Amino acid sequence: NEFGIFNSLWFSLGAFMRQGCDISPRSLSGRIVGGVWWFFTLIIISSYTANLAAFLTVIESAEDLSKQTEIAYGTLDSGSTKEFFRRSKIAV
Amino acid sequence: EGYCVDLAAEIAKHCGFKYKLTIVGDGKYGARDADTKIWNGMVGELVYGKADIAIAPLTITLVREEVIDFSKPFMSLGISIMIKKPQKSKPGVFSFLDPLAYEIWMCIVFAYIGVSVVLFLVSRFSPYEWNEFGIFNSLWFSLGAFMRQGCDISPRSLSGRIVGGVWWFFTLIIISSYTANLAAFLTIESAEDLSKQTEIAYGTLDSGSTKEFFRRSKIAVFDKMWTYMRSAEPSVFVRTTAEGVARVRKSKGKYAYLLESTMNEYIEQRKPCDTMKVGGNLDSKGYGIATPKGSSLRTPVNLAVLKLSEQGVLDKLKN
Amino acid sequence: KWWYDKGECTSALSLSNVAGVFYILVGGLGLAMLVALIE
Amino acid sequence: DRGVQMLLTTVGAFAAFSLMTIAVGTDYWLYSRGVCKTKEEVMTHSGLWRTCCLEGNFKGLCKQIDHFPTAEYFLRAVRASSIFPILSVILLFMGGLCIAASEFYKTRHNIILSAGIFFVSAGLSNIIGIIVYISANAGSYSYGWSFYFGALSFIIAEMVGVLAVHMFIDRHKQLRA
Ligand SMILES: CCCCCCCC/C=C/CCCCCCCC(=O)OC[C@H](O)CO
Ligand SMILES: CCCCCCCC/C=C\CCCCCCCC(=O)OC[C@H](O)CO
Ligand SMILES: CCCCCCCCCCCCCCCC(=O)O
Repeated sequence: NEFGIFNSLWFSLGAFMRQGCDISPRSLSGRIVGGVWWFFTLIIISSYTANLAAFLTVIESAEDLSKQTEIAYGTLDSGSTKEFFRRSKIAV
Repeated sequence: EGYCVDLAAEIAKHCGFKYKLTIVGDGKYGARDADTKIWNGMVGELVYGKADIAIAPLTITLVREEVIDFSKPFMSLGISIMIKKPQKSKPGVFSFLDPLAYEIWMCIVFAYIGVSVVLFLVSRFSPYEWNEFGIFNSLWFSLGAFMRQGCDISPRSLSGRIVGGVWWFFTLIIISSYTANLAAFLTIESAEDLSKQTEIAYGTLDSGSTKEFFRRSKIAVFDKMWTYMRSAEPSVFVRTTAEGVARVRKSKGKYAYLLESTMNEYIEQRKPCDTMKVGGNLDSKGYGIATPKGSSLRTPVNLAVLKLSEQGVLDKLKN
Repeated sequence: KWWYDKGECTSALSLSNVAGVFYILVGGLGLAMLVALIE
Repeated sequence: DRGVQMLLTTVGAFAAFSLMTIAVGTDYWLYSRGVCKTKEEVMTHSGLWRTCCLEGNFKGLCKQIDHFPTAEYFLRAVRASSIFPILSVILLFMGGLCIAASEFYKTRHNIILSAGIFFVSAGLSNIIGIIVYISANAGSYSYGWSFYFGALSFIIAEMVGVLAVHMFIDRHKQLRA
């Protein structure tokens, strides 16, 4: 068995990148591990491609205003807006 | 107790009448029975003299005003759509097995077993061929081809290569169809929206100004909604707003209720807080205090409504 | 009134959409066995 | 061991044959909604040949499926005449005969290969049969226990097939030894 730790990491990487085999696990136990990794790779990689194909096809609230100052804000120096603010009983 | 109980007390004070609140027997607002021509609901109680006044969310309509007397509007409103807040059912744990149907998955297993066995048979049965494809190695070859995860060994005989070839073709077609469907599997805001569909059930109060609005609407969208609704199943017509609302809630958004904006706004502020008002007001109408046609109380109720309007009694009762 | 006011008028791939590939597969499994037995 | 192989093969033959025969006979392939008997919409057992009725006014009345109500004609024919499910039973029977005749007229060693071929072919026939059934039905529903019996017959038949070929291989190895 050539499946030392380094060759195991290489085998796994290659499988996720859908690339070459070289070594392929040869025991029942190793083949169970290999099979589930293969299944995982297929579902995950297919989902990446499909979703990319969708991604390639198709300050906010008053609380926000109050909570920041980078985006300054004001009213007409004389207006009904300035007056509501001056008299609002709402904390925000 | 409530808006209209508080409104009745103030109405009585300003109209100048003593009063007794009574709940309309049939629990309806008022429509001219399609058939018997008899007015039902609160309108009927006034028309047939069972009640002297209707302090209720009764919409001022011509046919209503022709059979009862109405004060000025104490509330302006319009039919509205109540929807159960979406909350799309979360993806299933095993939702990745969705792009293909259950039977396809079953037969993919059956075909895997078939292909593996036949590769073993054709590869090792002949005594004139004596690693190579035993049963375990053949199952491994087949799995590898389907998961497109490369081949460590490949058939060398003509027989084995036919099996391998058809399995490769099968794999390509089946796998590509999964990727694709997954793509597609991963690719109402008004009365007009409701009208151009039917899937989301939607209806009016079984008997009142709302059902009559649609039976009489000259607006294409509302007539379109009406065409559907009178025929919508289950009967999208409801006895009370709450019934349409509960219809809305219990449907997980599959029922939109055409209750009046006033009712919609109220229910939106009620637990379980699972509903939301969508769409514009479907009409520019108002509620009036109603009395029997030609009743003496009509004039007091018109005057009191204006007093409670200039005071904001009705508006305070709203808030 | 009488013409239009009273008007009365993604999914998983099913086995039916892929049955052909199954037929080819099983047919091919058949031929392989024939070739082998003839040899 | 060699004496165990034949036992497993023989008992599996009987098992696969019985399961497939029960399935072809019984009526519990697809529990769906329909008519129990009529010249209105209740659950029905609905097997390969006859549809019956679970729950209903004539709960128990079973009528014959009106399979026939070019490509559809042909598929509808292949379905109505269950040539593929039936052929599976026939082949599995022939395979059992061959296994049995491995005793009398022994040392032939080609009776055993024939048995393997028949069992593998029975499996392939069953899968074509399943595909035809599912494809036809389609133009809620749940598959009954006879459908799943059919399926188990396929799996057992393939396994008996692998064992048969394995035995043939061993025979010729010992003969070459
Ligand atoms: C040399 C080694 C041998 C290995 C060989 C392995 C076979 C690989 C290919 C299989 C698919 C080929 C069959 C394609 C069937 C075509 C169907 C057809 O003709 O379509 C009908 C009609 O056109 C529509 O209505
Ligand atoms: C010879 C070597 C043997 C190698 C063996 C390793 C290969 C494993 C591959 C895939 C496993 C996928 C498992 C599929 C499980 C899904 C079942 C499931 O969840 O279905 C229930 C469904 O959700 C109800 O609605
Ligand atoms: C060669 C092996 C390929 C991998 C096979 C994947 C196994 C799929 C198992 C069937 C899952 C069925 C999911 C649908 C269930 C349902 O909706 O009832």
